[PDB]
Amino acid sequence: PFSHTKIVGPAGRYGARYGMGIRRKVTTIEVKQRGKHRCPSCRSLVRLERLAFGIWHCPKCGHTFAGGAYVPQTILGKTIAPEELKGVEAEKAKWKEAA
Amino acid sequence: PKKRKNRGRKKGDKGREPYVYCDNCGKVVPRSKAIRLTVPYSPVPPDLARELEKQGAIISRYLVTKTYCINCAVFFGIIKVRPREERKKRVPLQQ
Amino acid sequence: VMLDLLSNALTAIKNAEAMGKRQVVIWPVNKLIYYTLRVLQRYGYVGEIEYIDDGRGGKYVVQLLGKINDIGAIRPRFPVKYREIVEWEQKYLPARQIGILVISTSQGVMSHLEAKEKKIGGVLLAYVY
Amino acid sequence: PGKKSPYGLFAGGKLKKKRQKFRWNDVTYKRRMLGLAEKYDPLEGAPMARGIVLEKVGVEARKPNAAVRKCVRVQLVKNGKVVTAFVPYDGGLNYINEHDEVIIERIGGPEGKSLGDIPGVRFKVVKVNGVSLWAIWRGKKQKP
Amino acid sequence: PHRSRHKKGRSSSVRPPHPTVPTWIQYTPEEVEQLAVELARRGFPPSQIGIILRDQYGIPLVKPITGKKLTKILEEHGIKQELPEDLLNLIRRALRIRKHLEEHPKDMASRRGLQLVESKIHRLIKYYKRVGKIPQDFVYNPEALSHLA
RNA sequence: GUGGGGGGACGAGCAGGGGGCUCCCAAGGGGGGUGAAGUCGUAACAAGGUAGCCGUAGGGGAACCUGCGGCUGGAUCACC
RNA sequence: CUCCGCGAGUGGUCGGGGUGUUUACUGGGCUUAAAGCGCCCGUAGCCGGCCCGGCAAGUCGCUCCUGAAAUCCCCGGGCUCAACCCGGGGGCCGGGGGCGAUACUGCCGGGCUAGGGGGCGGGAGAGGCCGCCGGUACUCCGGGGGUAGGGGCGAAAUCCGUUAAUCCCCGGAGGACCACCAGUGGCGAAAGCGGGCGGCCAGAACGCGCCCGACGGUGAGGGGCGAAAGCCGGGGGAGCAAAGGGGAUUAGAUACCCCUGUAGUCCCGGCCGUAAACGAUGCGGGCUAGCUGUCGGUCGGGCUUAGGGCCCGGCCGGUGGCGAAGGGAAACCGUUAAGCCCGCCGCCUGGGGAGUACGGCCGCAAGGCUGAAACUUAAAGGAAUUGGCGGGGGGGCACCACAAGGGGUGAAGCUU
RNA sequence: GUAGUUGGCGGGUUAAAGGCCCGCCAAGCCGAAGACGGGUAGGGGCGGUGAGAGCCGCGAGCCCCGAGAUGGGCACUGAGACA
RNA sequence: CGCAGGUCGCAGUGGCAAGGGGGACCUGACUGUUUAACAAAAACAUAGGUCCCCGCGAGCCCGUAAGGGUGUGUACGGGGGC
Ligand SMILES: [Mg+2]
Ligand SMILES: [Mg+2]
Ligand SMILES: [Mg+2]
Ligand SMILES: [Mg+2]
Ligand SMILES: [Mg+2]
Ligand SMILES: [Mg+2]
Ligand SMILES: [Mg+2]
Ligand SMILES: [Mg+2]
Ligand SMILES: [Mg+2]
Ligand SMILES: [Mg+2]
Ligand SMILES: [Mg+2]
Ligand SMILES: [Mg+2]
Ligand SMILES: [Mg+2]
Ligand SMILES: [Mg+2]
Ligand SMILES: [Mg+2]
Ligand SMILES: [Mg+2]
Ligand SMILES: [Mg+2]
Ligand SMILES: [Mg+2]
Ligand SMILES: [Mg+2]
Ligand SMILES: [Mg+2]
Ligand SMILES: [Mg+2]
Ligand SMILES: [Mg+2]
Ligand SMILES: [Mg+2]
Ligand SMILES: [Mg+2]
Ligand SMILES: [Mg+2]
Ligand SMILES: [Mg+2]
Ligand SMILES: [Mg+2]
Ligand SMILES: [Mg+2]
Ligand SMILES: [Mg+2]
Ligand SMILES: [Mg+2]
Ligand SMILES: [Mg+2]
Ligand SMILES: [Mg+2]
Ligand SMILES: [Mg+2]
Ligand SMILES: [Mg+2]
Ligand SMILES: [Mg+2]
Ligand SMILES: [Mg+2]
Ligand SMILES: [Mg+2]
Ligand SMILES: [Mg+2]
Ligand SMILES: [Zn+2]
Ligand SMILES: [Zn+2]
Repeated sequence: PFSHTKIVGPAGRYGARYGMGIRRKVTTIEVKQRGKHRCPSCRSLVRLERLAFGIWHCPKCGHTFAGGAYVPQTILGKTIAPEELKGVEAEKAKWKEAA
Repeated sequence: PKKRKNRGRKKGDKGREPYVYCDNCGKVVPRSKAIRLTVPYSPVPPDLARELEKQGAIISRYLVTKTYCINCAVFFGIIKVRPREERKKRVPLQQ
Repeated sequence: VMLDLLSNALTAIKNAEAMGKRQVVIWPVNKLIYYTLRVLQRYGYVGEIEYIDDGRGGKYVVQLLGKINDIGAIRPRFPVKYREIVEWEQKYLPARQIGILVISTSQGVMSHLEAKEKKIGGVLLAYVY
Repeated sequence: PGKKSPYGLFAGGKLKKKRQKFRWNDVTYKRRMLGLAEKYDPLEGAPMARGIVLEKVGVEARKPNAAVRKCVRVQLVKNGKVVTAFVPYDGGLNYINEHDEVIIERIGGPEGKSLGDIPGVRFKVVKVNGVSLWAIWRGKKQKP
Repeated sequence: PHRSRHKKGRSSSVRPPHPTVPTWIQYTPEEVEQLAVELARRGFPPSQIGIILRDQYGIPLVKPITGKKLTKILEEHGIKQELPEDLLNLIRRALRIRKHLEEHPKDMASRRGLQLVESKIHRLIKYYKRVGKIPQDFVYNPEALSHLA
């Protein structure tokens, strides 16, 4: 599943310390943090740069925005997003409703 | 031995039934295998001599359907235990 | 999926004969069906074999005479040598005088009696009695 | 539920493999092929064996009957296993002593297991000190 | 599905047993062939081409009239298909499903429909390689066949 | 003919591990199963006295009880 | 004591064969007795439409070289017959050579459309995924009316209520569900799917002189989907409710009832991979009386709420009931077969020990899959019949029953 | 699973072909049509049983082939032995 | 970095430099801190778990007071226990 490990992939830097449960939590969060995300503006599948916690930057379109601590968009945050970036979905409705 | 070719519930060509809840109960069954007797129902029974055609008294009569399980249906006399030859005879359940 | 036409045709005769039918339609058909029915008609187990022409291969309509007690195709099509046919004879037939087997020999399809006179074996096809 | 299965003319090899697969469902075949008779039987595949009597012990007949069938405990010379051997005949236990070589042999019964009302005994004594117990019991010989 | 279907229908066209040229036909064998090429250059597939001939032009069957088949007729006049028409239809059906599955990853009903279609593709590739109508090295790569949509 | 040093192929044997394959002995326990009916209840068979059973989870001297979903092998082949 | 079987033999324990169609090629079974994997995609294998031409691999016929001797079968002869020995023929299931046949299988070539796939048309469908909206009901919250009960039960009690309850009205919030219509109705491979509108998909049925031309079936191993409970992390939480708390009942009551109550139930991502996952009935194809209800399509006739509507009849495809032939131990199945056949896969071989132990693999875990043996045992088991019995149903009857009555006995002394 | 393992080229040795052995080159060879591993067994002519298909090996004794001479190795002579 | 050949010693990482190893129990998870000058530990801390006081004009604490710390903070937070 991972490059050189079976289950402890991102958290393999910790070795055999800190406990399986603690390291397992790190693997769960870190896999989404270090995965591929869609930029909320350009919708590219790109590895966003996390400047700090809650600060994300898209290397393609340069979009800098506030998100989750380790993931660019939390579950609740994905519903209260600004509607300026909800233009594709808005026109998607107006194509369907008008046709 | 397989009593009844029906399996006790006229389900049909499906896999699962939505099922209901039993009044006076909750043991219940699926939508089939559940007794659904309907009775006429009306409040204030035969007062229509002194009511209705006395004052104005516009009275109402609401058809009510009741759902029961095999335990409650046998308990209230809606269902008997018929003989084997009588099991295949289709009789209405007195409404 | 339809695999062997001869077994299908021979079971149709068994089904239709057991209902006391006058005739039976057969479809689809090949030369092996025809050459077997000719051997059957030659031994009085089958009436006239009329042929019909459709786009789908053709049909045979066979008049039955109530002359069949049992019938069927031997499967698989076992090779048989001439000295062996006596052994296969008692396998599918009742009595030494009653019934025949249908063999597919290199000289053509014949009854097992006509194969014994020619002193040749072949590939077993069916039995009738 | 139809057409037994591998019936083709060129299905000989597959047909033989399928029939060999279900031979193992037969307990008799599996025991013979696995060498189970000669691994757990105290007689070790032989029809009889020698042994030394240790203690005269009595087993009780099964529930419908009522009796105390008089057997003996034997230790096999070739194995050292201890088995209970039935001493037959009226008064046959009186011809048995302690520390005497006896020839131990199967009691019969179904499948080499125990006999009718005797529970859990598979052997019976046939020889005591090199002379047959039936010979002693009939008077035709005397014990040495 | 392919197996364990609830219904096994019989719908098909009952053609005449030995079809011959219709006496009402106002088209020579050369006119019939040229009509098919115009439809083919228009872009209709060989299955739909025959429907237009019968429904619009009243040509019952191109085979008895011309002695050839529709793909053979179109083949002679330079109309060559990238793949056989049945195979190209199944490939286009997979792309339209795999496009659907992108935005709906949890469409389990559509996934099984993709698996049925993607197995029908594999059977036809096995057949077509044996008869040589497609190259022996042909591989169904869904990403390598995106142009066929 | 030889006697030393050595190199070579073959190769016993003795030292060691290494792995299995097996097989015994082992304080102590672990789940079991047979007797003959000793104790406590009465869980299953009838609507077995709370219809029964299957999977799963929790709980309890014990049989077992309860929650969820399923089955009739139900005590119903039957609404208007 | 007498009789029985065999007799220079006759017994005991073992092993093989028969027994035994309990290993089933001939020749078993799998609804309920043991036995169809929960469902499906498919590799090897096995099995595969029709016609024409070629080869002659299989196959068939003849012949040859062989398949040591002994052993085996037949015939003749010699020991007194016999066992045995000698002579001759056959076989000893096969290998190869030559010459012939081409019916079937195989291969090669050409051609078809009947199986299959791909299409076009109008319809059907709780088929799926996503978005938006609604319907009552419910619980809670705020306010107004009105006092004192409410709730619950077999009966109570716990409990809620005098900081205003239950009940009624005006508003708000929330989560789950989709009543009637509604059906042995529909869809789906199984699991499963029930409010409306919409978008994206899927799979079928019917109608067809549309396209390809056998492209097919089954499928070990391999893969994917797979109720409920449960596990991992996040959100949510109305009602219900394992565990727990309390009120009762009880001999006991860690149960059944009541009040309350937390996971859970719901959504998302992942895991688990089991179920009476059932039609206890594997998948594909053909043939074999019928009558009847209903769903989809279509064609013909008759009407029209002039409708995509209704009725009658035919075909195709589903879904129920009764029932030919036939089958079955029987219940029963019977064109939706458990009938007559053709294929392929899975499984079973008395009960218990036991879905246990060891090993392996899988899983976060719970656990799951695969899965014995020693030992013990003579039955376990299916269906059906007669009865017995039931805190099942129905009817009939009786002062050794009751109801309406009369007199009593049971207490004292005494007789027994 | 295999790493002289599978093959090629050149050699040595042999009475004689051969990864039999050696120098170099390559990555091949086997496997679910069941490798590899484990267990059991000398192979055949044949024998027992059954009406037969078949099942079993009493496939000990007689004949043919094989291997061995307390366990493991290595040589002399000789046409021939590693006796 | 490799290959081939020859060759000397008792000894070739020849001096210098430079791990003995293995099994098992108790105990603290671990890295970390500690009685300067007799105790380095199994003690303290720790990440993780959980409980309590608190909606900010709070809670807890300092100051005689003026006033201050937590606080350029706000429950995914501050403080207080285990
Ligand atoms: Mg179900
Ligand atoms: Mg016994
Ligand atoms: Mg195939
Ligand atoms: Mg009870
Ligand atoms: Mg409990
Ligand atoms: Mg409770
Ligand atoms: Mg059987
Ligand atoms: Mg099934
Ligand atoms: Mg299973
Ligand atoms: Mg398949
Ligand atoms: Mg030949
Ligand atoms: Mg002779
Ligand atoms: Mg011979
Ligand atoms: Mg499989
Ligand atoms: Mg669940
Ligand atoms: Mg409650
Ligand atoms: Mg709650
Ligand atoms: Mg089943
Ligand atoms: Mg049966
Ligand atoms: Mg019937
Ligand atoms: Mg199992
Ligand atoms: Mg295990
Ligand atoms: Mg009775
Ligand atoms: Mg009275
Ligand atoms: Mg008195
Ligand atoms: Mg050479
Ligand atoms: Mg070698
Ligand atoms: Mg000898
Ligand atoms: Mg030696
Ligand atoms: Mg020697
Ligand atoms: Mg030093
Ligand atoms: Mg420490
Ligand atoms: Mg330290
Ligand atoms: Mg100090
Ligand atoms: Mg110190
Ligand atoms: Mg500490
Ligand atoms: Mg901890
Ligand atoms: Mg404390
Ligand atoms: Zn961007
Ligand atoms: Zn009820």
